[PDB]
Amino acid sequence: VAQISPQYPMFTVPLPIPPVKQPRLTVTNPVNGQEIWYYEVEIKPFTHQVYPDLGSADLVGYDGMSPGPTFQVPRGVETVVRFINNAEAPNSVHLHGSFSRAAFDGWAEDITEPGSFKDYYYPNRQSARTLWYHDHAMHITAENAYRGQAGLYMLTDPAEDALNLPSGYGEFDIPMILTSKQYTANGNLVTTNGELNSFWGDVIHVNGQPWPFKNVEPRKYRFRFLDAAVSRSFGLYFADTDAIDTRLPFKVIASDSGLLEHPADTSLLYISMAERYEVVFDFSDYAGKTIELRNLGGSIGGIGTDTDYDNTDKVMRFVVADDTTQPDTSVVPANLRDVPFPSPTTNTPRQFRFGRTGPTWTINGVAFADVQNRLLANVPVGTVERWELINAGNGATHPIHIHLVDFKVISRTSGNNARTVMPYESGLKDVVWLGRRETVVVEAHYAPFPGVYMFHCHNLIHEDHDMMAAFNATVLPDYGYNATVFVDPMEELWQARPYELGEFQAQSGQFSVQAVTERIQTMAEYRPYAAADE
Ligand SMILES: *[C@@H]1O[C@H](CO)[C@@H](O[C@@H]2O[C@H](CO)[C@@H](O[C@@H]3O[C@H](CO)[C@@H](O)[C@H](O)[C@@H]3O)[C@H](O)[C@H]2NC(C)=O)[C@H](O)[C@H]1NC(C)=O
Ligand SMILES: *[C@@H]1O[C@H](CO)[C@@H](O[C@@H]2O[C@H](CO)[C@@H](O[C@@H]3O[C@H](CO)[C@@H](O)[C@H](O)[C@@H]3O)[C@H](O)[C@H]2NC(C)=O)[C@H](O)[C@H]1NC(C)=O
Ligand SMILES: [Cu+2]
Ligand SMILES: [Cu+2]
Ligand SMILES: [Cu+2]
Ligand SMILES: [Cu+2]
Ligand SMILES: [K+]
Ligand code: NA
Repeated sequence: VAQISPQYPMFTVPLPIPPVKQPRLTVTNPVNGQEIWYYEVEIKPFTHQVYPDLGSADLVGYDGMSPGPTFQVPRGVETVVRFINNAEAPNSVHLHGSFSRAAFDGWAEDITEPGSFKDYYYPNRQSARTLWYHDHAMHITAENAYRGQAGLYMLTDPAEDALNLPSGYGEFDIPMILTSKQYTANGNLVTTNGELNSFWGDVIHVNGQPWPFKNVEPRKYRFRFLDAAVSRSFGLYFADTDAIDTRLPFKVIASDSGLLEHPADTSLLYISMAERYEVVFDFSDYAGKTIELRNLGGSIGGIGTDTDYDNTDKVMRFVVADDTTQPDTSVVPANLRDVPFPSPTTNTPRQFRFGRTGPTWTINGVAFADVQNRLLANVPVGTVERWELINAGNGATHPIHIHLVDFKVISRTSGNNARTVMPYESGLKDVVWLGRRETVVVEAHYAPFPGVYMFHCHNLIHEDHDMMAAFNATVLPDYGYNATVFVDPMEELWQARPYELGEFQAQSGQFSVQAVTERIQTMAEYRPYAAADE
């Protein structure tokens, strides 16, 4: 249907690459003698000139940019991030893909008010993967994410680096953060506020830029796809502009939780909100050609319900040079890793129905606001469970996300006989797309940390109104590991604290080296991640 947003100069602006975020300090952990990397991120308003001949757009971002800066963290290095609210509305930061403790996970009620900060303590122990950090504040997640609060967080491993995949952040390893928004006649954003169905957007962005281009050499690139959109799901394919409907082969090498067992040879990649897939595309057969990254129409080929607009079939263009300036020393091995699948279970699956209760998006008829009814499962730590995730309806779709865990996709059924499990769903995931009339069974090890955690649809409009619930990963009273201060996301020890902007700017008072060192060393003495030690 007709584009609503003003006409944009398609494929004229280079793909931006978010800068790498550097830590301010390293603090010695008195428990293990190891360095903890400490970072400061300032959430603040800013403007950006999106449309060259109109006015600017009003954004609110991590470090006053969108996307937020990219984290690059080696496995085995703990991190503390001080997220400072210098904005207009509350925030709650979630590191999506991290088995963080409950009070460091972005629980939707665990908010930071403007004029406060919160210290988040992250483990960085899981398999190498593409994580992302984003806002999660109750009922305002869609607008906070839409206006800029999302960024990438790469967890690295020298063992994965030994596979010799295309490498170098911004060189041959390229972030591909997808969003879908709508602009006013004078080039500002159309707010998501008021939307209760879905906010599709008619302008496709990569790394915050509408319909960009990038100059590439005729060789292999690693692309890290993230769907950070409010409500748009995608069916991605590549085509030569000389044959714009002919899909070009590529390889999927990783899903939400890390590498697949083997690369999946693919010409069409379904990707829904909060999913990450890493692709290697080989431009060597396309020297001197322009390759367009495109998006399926027909509501993602009948899997979705999304509205399609005049230019939502287009993502970006790659302009391929005639030769390389350096040899392509990269490869995609046929064997990537032994995926650490959970033990199979015989426990009858738990059922969760994603639908509506009057106008509200619900789980088993419950809204997250309903404190009394929203705790839908008690799961003893160490248990494996199958969850049967049911979309009975034809009128919407739901990418379901479970915090804490990685899971195996066991099965997909479709009431439209449309598809089953996709080859790139063969590994470990933390989001799974329930297309029209789809039921998916997932299998997860509820481990290794006890606490109250969220699960929800990741369509941010559904999520806010109000399709989210909780589970409790439970332990007995003789379980140790300081569990009594780590199970409750609202535990007073880990709450947000007020700050004065002068002290932040001067790096004085509670931002002094001495004050930060004492705070982080005190936090480290509680040993939040010890139950994951190997
Ligand atoms: C989620 O699960 C955790 C358990 O993994 C629940 O925490 C446990 O709650 C019980 C009952 O409140 C606590 O036992 C109580 O201890 C107090 C203090 O000694 C005592 O006065 C009571 O008679 C009772 O024995 C237990 O200590 C606590 N465990 C931990 C590790 O903190 C938690 O309540 C569940 N959360 C929700 C929201 O249901
Ligand atoms: C659970 O969390 C508590 C509280 O953070 C941990 O207890 C703390 O353990 C630290 C060691 O990191 C104790 O510090 C000690 O200070 C004394 C001097 O006062 C010094 O001689 C020792 O060498 C050490 O530095 C700290 O006092 C202690 N605090 C309390 C209130 O007990 C505890 O280890 C954690 N337990 C687990 C199972 O994680
Ligand atoms: Cu998320
Ligand atoms: Cu998450
Ligand atoms: Cu949904
Ligand atoms: Cu969540
Ligand atoms: K140090
Ligand atoms: Na595979």
